[PDB]
Amino acid sequence: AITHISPLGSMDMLSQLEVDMLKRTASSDLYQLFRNCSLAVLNSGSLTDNSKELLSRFENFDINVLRRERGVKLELINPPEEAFVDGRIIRALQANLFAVLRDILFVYGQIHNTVRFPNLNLDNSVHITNLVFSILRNARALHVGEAPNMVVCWGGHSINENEYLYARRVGNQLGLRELNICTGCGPGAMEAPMKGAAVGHAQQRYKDSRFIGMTEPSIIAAEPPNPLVNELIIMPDIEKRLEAFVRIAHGIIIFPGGVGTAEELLYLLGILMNPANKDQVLPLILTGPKESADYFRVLDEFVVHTLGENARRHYRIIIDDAAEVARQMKKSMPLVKENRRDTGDAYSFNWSMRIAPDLQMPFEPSHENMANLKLYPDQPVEVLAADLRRAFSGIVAGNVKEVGIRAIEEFGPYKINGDKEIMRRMDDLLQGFVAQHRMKLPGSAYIPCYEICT
Amino acid sequence: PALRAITHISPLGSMDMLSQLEVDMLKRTASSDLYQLFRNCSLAVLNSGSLTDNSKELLSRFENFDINVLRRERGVKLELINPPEEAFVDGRIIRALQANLFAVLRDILFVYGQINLDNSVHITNLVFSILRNARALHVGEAPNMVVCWGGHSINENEYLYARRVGNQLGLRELNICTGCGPGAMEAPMKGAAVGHAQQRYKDSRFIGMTEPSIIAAEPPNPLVNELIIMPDIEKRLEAFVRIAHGIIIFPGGVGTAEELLYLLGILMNPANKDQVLPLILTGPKESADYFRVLDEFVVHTLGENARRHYRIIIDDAAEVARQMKKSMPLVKENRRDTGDAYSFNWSMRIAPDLQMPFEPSHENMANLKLYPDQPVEVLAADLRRAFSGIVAGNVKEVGIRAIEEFGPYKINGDKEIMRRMDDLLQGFVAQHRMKLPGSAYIPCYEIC
Amino acid sequence: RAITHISPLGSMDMLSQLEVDMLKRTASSDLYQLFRNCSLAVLNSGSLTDNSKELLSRFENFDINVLRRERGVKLELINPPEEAFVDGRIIRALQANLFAVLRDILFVYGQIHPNLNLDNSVHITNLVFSILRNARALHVGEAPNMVVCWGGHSINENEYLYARRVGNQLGLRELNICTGCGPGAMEAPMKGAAVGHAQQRYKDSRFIGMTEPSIIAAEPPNPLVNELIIMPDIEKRLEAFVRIAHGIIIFPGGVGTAEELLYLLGILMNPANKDQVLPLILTGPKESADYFRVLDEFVVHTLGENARRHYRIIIDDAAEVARQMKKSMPLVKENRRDTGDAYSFNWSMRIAPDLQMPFEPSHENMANLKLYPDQPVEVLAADLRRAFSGIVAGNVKEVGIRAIEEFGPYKINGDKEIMRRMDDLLQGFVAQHRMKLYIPCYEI
Amino acid sequence: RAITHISPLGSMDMLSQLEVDMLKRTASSDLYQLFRNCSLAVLNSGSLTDNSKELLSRFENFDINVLRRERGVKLELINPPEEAFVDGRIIRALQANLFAVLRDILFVYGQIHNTVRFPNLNLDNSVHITNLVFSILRNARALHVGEAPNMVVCWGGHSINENEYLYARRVGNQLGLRELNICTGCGPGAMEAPMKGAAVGHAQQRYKDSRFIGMTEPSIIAAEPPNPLVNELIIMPDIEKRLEAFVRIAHGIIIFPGGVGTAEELLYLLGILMNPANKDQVLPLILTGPKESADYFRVLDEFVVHTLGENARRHYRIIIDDAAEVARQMKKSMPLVKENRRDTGDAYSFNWSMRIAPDLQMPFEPSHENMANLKLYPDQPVEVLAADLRRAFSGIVAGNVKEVGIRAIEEFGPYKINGDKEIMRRMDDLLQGFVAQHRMKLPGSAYIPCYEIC
Ligand SMILES: Nc1nc2c(ncn2[C@@H]2O[C@H](COP(=O)(O)OP(=O)(O)OP(=O)(O)O)[C@@H](OP(=O)(O)OP(=O)(O)O)[C@H]2O)c(=O)[nH]1
Ligand SMILES: Nc1nc2c(ncn2[C@@H]2O[C@H](COP(=O)(O)OP(=O)(O)OP(=O)(O)O)[C@@H](OP(=O)(O)OP(=O)(O)O)[C@H]2O)c(=O)[nH]1
Ligand SMILES: Nc1nc2c(ncn2[C@@H]2O[C@H](COP(=O)(O)OP(=O)(O)OP(=O)(O)O)[C@@H](OP(=O)(O)OP(=O)(O)O)[C@H]2O)c(=O)[nH]1
Ligand SMILES: O=P(O)(O)OC[C@H]1O[C@H](O)[C@H](O)[C@@H]1O
Ligand SMILES: Nc1nc2[nH]cnc2c(=O)[nH]1
Ligand SMILES: Nc1nc2[nH]cnc2c(=O)[nH]1
Ligand SMILES: Nc1nc2[nH]cnc2c(=O)[nH]1
Repeated sequence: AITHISPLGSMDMLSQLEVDMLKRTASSDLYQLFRNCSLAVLNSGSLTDNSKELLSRFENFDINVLRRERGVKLELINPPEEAFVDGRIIRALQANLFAVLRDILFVYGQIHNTVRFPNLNLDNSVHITNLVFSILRNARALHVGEAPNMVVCWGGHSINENEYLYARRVGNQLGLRELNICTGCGPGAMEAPMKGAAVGHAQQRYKDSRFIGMTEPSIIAAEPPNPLVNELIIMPDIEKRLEAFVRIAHGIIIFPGGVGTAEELLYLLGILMNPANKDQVLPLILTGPKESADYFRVLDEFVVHTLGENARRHYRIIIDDAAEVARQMKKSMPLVKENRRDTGDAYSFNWSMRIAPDLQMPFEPSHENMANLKLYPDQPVEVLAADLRRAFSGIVAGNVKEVGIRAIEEFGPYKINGDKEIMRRMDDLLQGFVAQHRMKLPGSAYIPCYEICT
Repeated sequence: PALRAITHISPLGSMDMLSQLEVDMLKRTASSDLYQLFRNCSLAVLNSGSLTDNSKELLSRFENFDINVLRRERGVKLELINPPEEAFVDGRIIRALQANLFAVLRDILFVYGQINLDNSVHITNLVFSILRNARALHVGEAPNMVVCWGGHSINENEYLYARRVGNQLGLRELNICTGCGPGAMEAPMKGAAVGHAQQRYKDSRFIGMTEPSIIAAEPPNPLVNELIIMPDIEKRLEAFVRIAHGIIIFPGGVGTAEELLYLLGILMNPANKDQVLPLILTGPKESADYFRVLDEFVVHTLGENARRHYRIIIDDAAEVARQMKKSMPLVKENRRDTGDAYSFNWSMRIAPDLQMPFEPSHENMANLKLYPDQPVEVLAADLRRAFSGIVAGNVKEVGIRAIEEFGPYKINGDKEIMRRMDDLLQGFVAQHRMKLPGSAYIPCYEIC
Repeated sequence: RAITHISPLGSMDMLSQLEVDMLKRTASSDLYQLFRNCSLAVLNSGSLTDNSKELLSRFENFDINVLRRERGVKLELINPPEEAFVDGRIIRALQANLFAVLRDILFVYGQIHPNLNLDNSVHITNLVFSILRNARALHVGEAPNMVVCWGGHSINENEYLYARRVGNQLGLRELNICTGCGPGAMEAPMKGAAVGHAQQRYKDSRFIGMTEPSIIAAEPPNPLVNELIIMPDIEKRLEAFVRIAHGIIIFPGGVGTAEELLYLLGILMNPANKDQVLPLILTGPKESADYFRVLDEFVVHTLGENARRHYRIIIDDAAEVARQMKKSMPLVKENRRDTGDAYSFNWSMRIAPDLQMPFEPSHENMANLKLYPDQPVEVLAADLRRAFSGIVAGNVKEVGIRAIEEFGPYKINGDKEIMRRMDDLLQGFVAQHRMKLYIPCYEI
Repeated sequence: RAITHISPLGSMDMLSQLEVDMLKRTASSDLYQLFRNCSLAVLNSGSLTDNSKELLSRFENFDINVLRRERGVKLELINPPEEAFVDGRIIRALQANLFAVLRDILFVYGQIHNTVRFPNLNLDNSVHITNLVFSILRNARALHVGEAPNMVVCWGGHSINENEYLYARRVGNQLGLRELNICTGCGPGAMEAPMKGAAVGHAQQRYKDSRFIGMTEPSIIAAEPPNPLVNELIIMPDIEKRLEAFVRIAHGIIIFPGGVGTAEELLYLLGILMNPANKDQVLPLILTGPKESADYFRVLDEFVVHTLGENARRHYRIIIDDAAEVARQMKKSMPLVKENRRDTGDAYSFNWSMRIAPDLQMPFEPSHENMANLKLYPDQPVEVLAADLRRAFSGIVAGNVKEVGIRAIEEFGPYKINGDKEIMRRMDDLLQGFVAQHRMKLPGSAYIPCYEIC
């Protein structure tokens, strides 16, 4: 079974040298990744328990890039049947298919292994930001003149029915207020709010739904985007994905997501508490069903007792009140618009927010690096927030990730230079997630895997 | 003036360019004795989407609701006093409810305010004029409207199946028209919504076609984006059949049986021997018996020739939709061949028997000629009335009062048809199709 | 001989069988000649001939039938003018006007002649609205921007150019144009406004041509009009003009312009309309100064310096004309917001019944007019205009000339000074060569 | 106020911060005079001044600044012509052309010169030129995806009489009545009349997608304001790329009388249409004018037939004084163009498969040694002789009428052309016939032919 797909929504106006480039990249060591992402996209919304095994059902699927005088076509070999309706590919899959071609072959292929974009220095913090903007602009995701209304939703890939219901309700309440949704693109909390918002949009006869799925190559290669997504963007790596979330967001909503939730909040506080960002407007709301109350309590307790009472100027917790979450998002859009007008910033992309270069770069949780963290109350709060994220991420990896356990077994616990008040707060928070089964440790009791010294 | 929740709504989707004489009429009608009907239909619309069971959720909880027509130089506004709170988002009415509110004003107040309705030519002209008034007949649109009939009370198995058919229909960019109620009248619209989104189809038309005795006690489902209320069931049925390019029938009760008999009554009329109107009866695998029974009852009373006009498809949602889509070019060509319009099937002949409004009085119920010696169309017309009266006696204020004053309808006829019809209804009652869950149904008919 | 079939465009595209039956019978009636002549005139739009009568005279073998096809209507054209077709396809502009004739001549005009009382003032106004609504000419929500332009159908190159400049300046400000739809001043503002729209990337050009069955049956609409509306008589056309306008610009138009100005002043000086916002500007090139001065001198002296509350004269300043119009649009929007009125159709303007009715200058009608400075000012104007139709007809129109020669002078009953101003005006127009013949047909 | 700020319209509205910095930098370079003069020519569009060089001198105190904002760019105009403004606001059409000037003068120059450090040594320069031309058109948003062919290119004199002007306008009206769009060199004269008529015809057909493309180059527009009908201004980097762009976006070409340059124009097209690689291409070419041009075209027709062969008439058609027929032929050709692009899989909006010889993308300096290395012999491949005859014409003419040419002829003598005698005779008969039609005017009164066989 072989079918030729023409472009839709992207990759529809290429030069002959660009197509030449695309064909070369498709024949590179990148093919496997390109093929797995394109397979992921074609399996979107195919109901399945385990998605890793679903893709392992189409091992005879392949994809070639076809050259034509006018540009590019896609050749699908043994594609999933469910992606076709009386022989024609379903339009939504077709557009996501060409977003994968765009972001994996055209962008990622000129970045991975060697940077071929002329004069791009990926070690340069301004270049990075301009790249993230170029990717989003290339994806046609930044509209000229559009008044702000994009709400980014973060939260667990794997969540229970209560949480999925509540998140769906928030999205429905955002939908009834004509707000748009951007998420990480996968299942769980990344899907429920879009599903809700789609119902809301229909009720308000709102015809410009933007459901933005912002992912990255390692993830989309194994996880089909959820079926609500109608604007797929694959950023080159997780640091750039996070910067993209921040810069397109007009508001951020965090649902529960395990330990990662606290890492996300610390990243945001590290940005939002930088004195350079004291005049930015970016509403941040943490919200769950009534059963997540103690989950957000320990989190909020850890933030205040390490970063201070001022931390609460920047985030607000709301338990089981979907309508009030959306109501507050909706009310803040006009303030975000004024804030953008105030600095002459763009409505669709927040240029003026300062994201420190360390927040753009990866962090290796080695014993050396773990050691260099200055976890002391006398540090600038935005630096301490940042270092706290690094340390929390390292302690948890040392418990749950095999590359982290490997480091601990080989070299013993991490040596942490920190105030023991701060480090106690951390053990409370870690203990909290273990007790609440939000953190599931291999084996039994919670392992410190760290020690407070030099 | 007591403390009350108040809002003014401007016209949306209709009633936005009125003359001052027209507005004057609206205000007069709105204060006439039609007010209760107008007020109950407006309340039902404002309860679209809530999950409680109707009647007990309607007038009961909103006794303090009222609605006034407001006059302005430019036109009309609606004033809502104590409307249901969930109809509003931060104080502003949800747009789909708003459009439905003004369809109610258009069809209850404006369409009556201007209303020989005994002449078949005038009935059809009236049905056309209402449809056109509602902006429901698109000039140029190629055929793609599918009418779906089915039970208001169905199980999850049946609901999910009809959703699947709906999705398969929306994946083929077909539009849906239903009776606008819950159950099988909602599930295919839910599915088609998902399919239209998957295809980036931007012209979803979800037509909800009801009538005032029904809408007054059954809110429209939340998918309906084009509410139309015809003046009676007869005109509801004629509208359904004039705008359909294909019809799909899911398992239902008497309302769906009334629609089937009505339809066979038109399709077996020799005057329509050359009409193209694909008709598919479908359900999940668990409904194989339902359709066995229903097909036997049709063949017994109307003859094996009835099967020229429908096809039963059990548990195959993709194949139902594929056949519907495959027929749209045949419908277009048939319209071209007979000089007809694409949006409104003028060629179909609907006999007076099936057009003349039927009052479900005990007198008229006892007088139906349900005997095997009538011509096929005639018998179909009379079975249509028999089911129509059972609907009224179950769900309508006129018929419910008629039952609680004179007892159950007595239906007589050929004992062989009567047995078939008695067992069919015991199936509907057994299968929980007569009424929604909560309290055992009490038959308003007595078959002898 | 040469036969083509035309599908509907912009109207009459969604008809009931009863309606199509009706159209076919009406086309078969003694109406058919008017229906045929208006259709022929539409099809001759934008032709390059000097006489409209000699042009429409060479199409003797042209005819038109109403067909039923696909349950709607098609127009059968027999021997139509070839200039109306491109490679066999009718030009869309002409096509839409053609079905506008069908709409307003056969479907409206044919059918008015149920509970409709054409003598009832409120019915008249609701009819005009209905005809406009039916022509899809009243947009919901649309911010005011429609400027009505009045002026002579026959004007010199200098007046045409000026009116084109006013049109350009109006279009550069994104204002739309409604004229009586013929040539001359009814055409130049539209020509100019289209150029200005283009420079502003303005895409929603509305050029409404509002006419009446006797006019268009002999005068092809100009090629700029893109919304043709045929009102049933001159009185309903005048009301239509007033009710859709957001401002009005009057160009030179001979002595008719005096009737025009009196009509509007009869409406604007009516105390009932004291809070109405309707900018009125009179304007022409430098050569029109004397003409507008004598006009202004007649108005102030018969109706008082108060009449100047309701108009402004601007000589040879196109930008300033359009500038004022543009600046008024928000005041009109606010005025409608405040009375709860429609933006597209001014319901609250009071038009006195007598102004919705015709007037035959019979000596008896002439003599019932009360031309006294004692009359209410709104009434004196309505009668002053009526006395103008008569005196001028009884100087230039044969039926009125023969009436003065075969029945006496019109023998009016008016103040001496009122009448004297009238001769001043007519003598002024006669002396300026604006009105070409002066015999005062009155008596006092 | 004497100073006003303009926001982007129609282009230049979604810029990165690195792009804006590069714009500000280019604007401060020795490009500024060129950028300023083009911006001023644009604001003067539609001025009723005879000499458009005198008109651009009365603005000695005009200047323009590129303004940086967080979100993008604005233009700062200093003493702009007041006619470009309505009640203080720039007329939208001038505003869009103003940012087309910024796009093609500053940004396209800047995108040039941001190349790779390791360029592909196997890439023909001709392939780059063609792909660059495409890139410029794509960047101007000038190539629509999926649009059916309907672009007619019109060439002809910038200075023409009443009678020629009205004819070109009727041709335009007839084109528009058939819903064809117009592209010209955007000056006045025959470059304006066809758009004027086309607009009228568009209004009569309720065609609301008018595309009036003016394709120019920075030397022309710096001196000559664009005509007021143009609604898509494109400025190609030089005259050769402007010629290639004309050929590549055209679906048909109409040539009006234009003095003796018209002969150059026709030889350019013949050099392409008669190339053997283009034998299957579909590109209707029509020469047309009023009755009074029949001799002008009969002269051109005889030179082509007698130097390139009667077969040259397989590629153009002459039509005198039938405007409806011209338009009728083009309209009928449009579906043949569509089918031709569909057959090859070429783009509807850009003709990639047409072969344009590399010599035709390169400029020609009419030096004596260059004039001598032209091989004007009939045993030359026809497409090459067409090209060399074209180089020969520009040189001989420039020698007879252009200052720098007449001066070089006086210093180093007459041009020493090696070529067949009959050919040079046919060339002479053309130049004579033009001067004798007064279609060609040479300093003095005696046409003294400035060449000499060898
Ligand atoms: N900051 C910002 N402005 C944007 C954006 N998109 C459009 N705009 C508009 O660009 C205009 C900027 O205002 P200007 O008057 O030209 O100049 P400034 O106010 O000094 O701002 P600036 O120096 O450029 O940063 C406003 O329109 P108006 O002038 O018509 O006033 P309105 O807002 O009512 O629509 C903005 O609405 C955007 O993405 N970011
Ligand atoms: N007078 C008038 N109003 C019109 C017209 N078309 C729409 N409208 C709108 O009708 C709406 C009335 O809504 P309300 O504000 O709730 O009522 P009121 O303002 O008190 O006036 P009303 O009682 O109806 O006479 C206004 O919209 P918004 O409230 O959202 O205000 P906007 O869009 O301007 O921002 C008007 O703008 C029209 O042709 N004439
Ligand atoms: N050559 C060309 N085609 C274009 C262009 N823009 C859109 N198309 C369409 O892209 C599709 C490609 O052709 P295919 O259907 O895939 O069949 P092929 O003959 O094999 O073309 P190919 O070999 O790939 O070049 C066609 O649409 P459909 O498949 O839907 O058929 P339709 O438009 O008729 O409804 C073309 O009409 C263009 O600029 N140039
Ligand atoms: O009587 P039932 O068949 O159970 O359901 C009633 C509805 O069934 C049909 O679709 C009609 O639309 C009815 O409103
Ligand atoms: N990169 C990233 N993906 C997510 N998915 C859900 N939540 C998040 C988040 O906070 N960051
Ligand atoms: N009814 C009417 N028609 C006109 N046509 C041109 N001018 C006018 C005018 O002033 N009134
Ligand atoms: N580049 C270019 N511009 C023109 N303007 C008019 N004619 C021409 C032509 O033949 N080539």
